[PDB]
Amino acid sequence: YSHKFTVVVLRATKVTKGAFGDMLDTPDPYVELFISTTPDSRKRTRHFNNDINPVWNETFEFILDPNQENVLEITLMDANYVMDETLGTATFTVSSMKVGEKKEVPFIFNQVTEMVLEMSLEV
Ligand SMILES: [Ca+2]
Ligand SMILES: [Ca+2]
Repeated sequence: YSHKFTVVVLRATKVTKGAFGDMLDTPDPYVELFISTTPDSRKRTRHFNNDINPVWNETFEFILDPNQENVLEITLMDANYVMDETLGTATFTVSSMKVGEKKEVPFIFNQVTEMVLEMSLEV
């Protein structure tokens, strides 16, 4: 744990679903931040139900060694009441990047889903 890696889940609007999640009400947004290199990078953001235009913009720091396979395994899911439902996940190997600034990654799922993740690398 010697490399400074900061991530910031910005937004995740136009999150599509259908009638499935609409059973109770409009889709239920909820993020799931997962990584592969740290001891146990299994964090997430518990948002709410009925919402296709949420905004977390939460910056979580992660000082870990980039010697392993730093695979930023994020996952935009749907927070249910029994079992979560993944809608669109993302993966980005940060162990090998051009550290020096932030990173506005445009991650659109399907076609209308839009989720921007701002992560800045440093050491
Ligand atoms: Ca709902
Ligand atoms: Ca749900």
